[PDB]
Amino acid sequence: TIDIKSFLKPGEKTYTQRCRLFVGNLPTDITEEDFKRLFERYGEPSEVFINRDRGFGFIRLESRTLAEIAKAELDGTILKSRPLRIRFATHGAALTVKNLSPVVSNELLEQAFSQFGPVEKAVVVVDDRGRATGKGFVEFAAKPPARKALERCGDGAFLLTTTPRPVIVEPMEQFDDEDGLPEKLMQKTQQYHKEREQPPRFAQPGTFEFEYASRWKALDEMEKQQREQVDRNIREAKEKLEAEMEAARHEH
Amino acid sequence: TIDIKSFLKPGEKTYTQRCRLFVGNLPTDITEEDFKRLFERYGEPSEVFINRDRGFGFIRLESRTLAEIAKAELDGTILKSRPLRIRFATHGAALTVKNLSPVVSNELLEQAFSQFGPVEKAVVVVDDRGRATGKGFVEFAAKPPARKALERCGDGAFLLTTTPRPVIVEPMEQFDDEDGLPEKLMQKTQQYHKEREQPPRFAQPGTFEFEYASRWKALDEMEKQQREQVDRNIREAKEKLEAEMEAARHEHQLMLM
Repeated sequence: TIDIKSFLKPGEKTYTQRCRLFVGNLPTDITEEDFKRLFERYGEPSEVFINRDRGFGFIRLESRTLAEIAKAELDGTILKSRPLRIRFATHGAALTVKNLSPVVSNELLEQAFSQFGPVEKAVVVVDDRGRATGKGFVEFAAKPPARKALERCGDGAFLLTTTPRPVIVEPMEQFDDEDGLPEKLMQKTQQYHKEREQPPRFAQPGTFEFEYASRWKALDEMEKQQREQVDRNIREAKEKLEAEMEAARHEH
Repeated sequence: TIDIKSFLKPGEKTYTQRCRLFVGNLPTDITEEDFKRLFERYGEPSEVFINRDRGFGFIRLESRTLAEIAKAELDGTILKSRPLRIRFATHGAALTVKNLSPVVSNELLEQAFSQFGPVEKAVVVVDDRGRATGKGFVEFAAKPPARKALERCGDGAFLLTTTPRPVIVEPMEQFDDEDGLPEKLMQKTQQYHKEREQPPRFAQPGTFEFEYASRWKALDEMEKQQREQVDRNIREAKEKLEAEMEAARHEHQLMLM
């Protein structure tokens, strides 16, 4: 048994879109007041929406952790004989930013993206040593500023620094690193059954499997070599352009 | 104010490396009992390590959520006039797995990797549609089983399915999507200052800035074209290998009498 208050993370803004909890399998008689009542224990709600005919509703909570608690506690709970379906409503307004200068901080990224509309969170992604990857993410309070940000940065050249290095803005690709692929959600097809016939094993040298797997390892090596060759060519091209343009900087 | 118990997520293993906290700036007089005492409120710890001379230690809590709570509550707390530094311990035994068949589940990936040693968690990564990406991760309880898995899968061909599609095992690249790049950790060099001179803005068509930024957009387009050319080379090579291996399957089978 334990008590806490304010499960907010340092630097986490309140009532973010990450705290948007979709609610499914609600009774048809559901009122907006009864819907709010269900989540009473998770503090003051926000962005309450209910589709009475469809039996689903959008709610939002103070922090990501309260939304995870509400989901953990309430998912499967029985309301008017039906088990509730509780999940998160996927961040439409999320963006992945690339081609960031190493001097761009979380603060500068937020400052820049705020030109498009209100920013919930902006993060410059760092590696294990704590050095900038050149990638970051920007989450807006609403979808119209994120679309504005996406469209304007795609057509025009958005610069964060003095050097005209344009920022690459793409929608954030949503991936689940928690639930993944459970056996219960996986269909037991005749292909599943044929592929799982042979257990996990090391391919034995000399065998047909080993020969095929050696060829696949060699193909993976060629892919790695070619991809590294592309990374190298991109660097040679950037070094030969910035050596021409800094000279051409004296044309007009 | 709110009450809960067992902040464990569905299918989350207890006391994993994801529950491990690094604790720094501890008093030199710190005893192992006093260290445990500090975290009393977060339930029973499994794993307690303290380096008294260096003023740091490790503690492992039951769930990821309890470790987040302990960190949120205790980071910066004053002990014998010094503020405590509490951070998640970087996972020392996490691996990224690639070239997974679409029929590989979290359970099969765990089952497979457990051959190398105890697995804390194994996840088959899925997209927004809930379809397999072909990528996954495996976190071991300790570094020796992770190294064994890395070495053995690199030299040999580890297969998870009937079809001899080998699994690609690499150390998991550690990236922080929470703290990122704070201004306080960023050095205020001449270059930082020179780069921050001009504010964020749209490059105006016709200008020198726009011409340079258009050339950078064209370089990003060359990267896309080259990477698509690699994808094409790989499809052609895979088609070639498959034909050759159907012929080699017949050869292998016909050798046996």
